[PDB]
Amino acid sequence: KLKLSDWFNPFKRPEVVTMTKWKAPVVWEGTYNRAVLDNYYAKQKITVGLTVFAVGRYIEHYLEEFLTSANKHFMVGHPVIFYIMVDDVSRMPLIELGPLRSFKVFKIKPEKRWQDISMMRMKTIGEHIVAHIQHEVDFLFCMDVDQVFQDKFGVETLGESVAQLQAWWYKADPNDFTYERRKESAAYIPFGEGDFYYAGGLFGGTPTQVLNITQECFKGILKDKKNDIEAQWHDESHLNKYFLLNKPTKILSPEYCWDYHIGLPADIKLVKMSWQT
Ligand SMILES: O=c1ccn([C@@H]2O[C@H](COP(=O)(O)OP(=O)(O)O)[C@@H](O)[C@H]2O)c(=O)[nH]1
Ligand SMILES: [Mn+2]
Repeated sequence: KLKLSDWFNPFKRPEVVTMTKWKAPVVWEGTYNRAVLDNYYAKQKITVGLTVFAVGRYIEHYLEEFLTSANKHFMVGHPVIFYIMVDDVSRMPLIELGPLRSFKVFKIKPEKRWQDISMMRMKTIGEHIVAHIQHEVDFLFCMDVDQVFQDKFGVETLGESVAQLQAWWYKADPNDFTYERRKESAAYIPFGEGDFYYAGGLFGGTPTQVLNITQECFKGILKDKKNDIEAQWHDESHLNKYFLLNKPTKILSPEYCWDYHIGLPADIKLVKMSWQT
């Protein structure tokens, strides 16, 4: 019967925002107790999934590095299933997996625009959640293939609904975020409102919750297609709309998804994942 204080120490990081008004922890390096959590979740025999898509040139450029790194840093000490959606299985890189890692590969149709490739994920993930994932995992993360694990990315990140603070905006003012601002779009957020700017290529929660994230995001993607319109940052735009209405029970610091082009500020203590360079 886990308490927040059993594992979370917000005062270890006083220079940053460690909790939200709706009372969700923003998880920053130095704030979490991975050993206590590891013991608690292992006792419950939890299983964590991870979807990743790679279509076209993204297979040779990104997938090996994503999977190789995931194997060594993702939920170590816990059964993890990699869900790999590719258009061409014959180019799939062949990697040795360590203990408590397994996977299964699916063939997908390769969408024509790369914008649709990225946006179809929302449909595809939800179909998989219904078909199998709901039966297989207790928690699930969905991620861009053009990222790499740099260090441990563990059970401290688990919750009902998990969002990623986007690296370029965590410090910024809500009136400056790159939200979709055209009212003609489903992703629309008015000025004056919004809590954080979240990342498109990293989110998670229970299968139940991720089905809701994806279903609502794609409903708004479909609706935008029917008004001759396309959100600024596509699926990330709809994800931000969605998280404004349905607040995430957990937010991850930019340490969990850093862009090195920004440099390295004093805030970013130990990078767990960054963008492939
Ligand atoms: O040709 C493509 C285009 C996109 N993607 C997938 O769609 C995601 C989102 O695209 P991208 O990373 O290019 O978004 P960006 O990070 O540039 O905003 C990628 O991470 C891939 O998983 C892909 O596999 N092949
Ligand atoms: Mn990406």
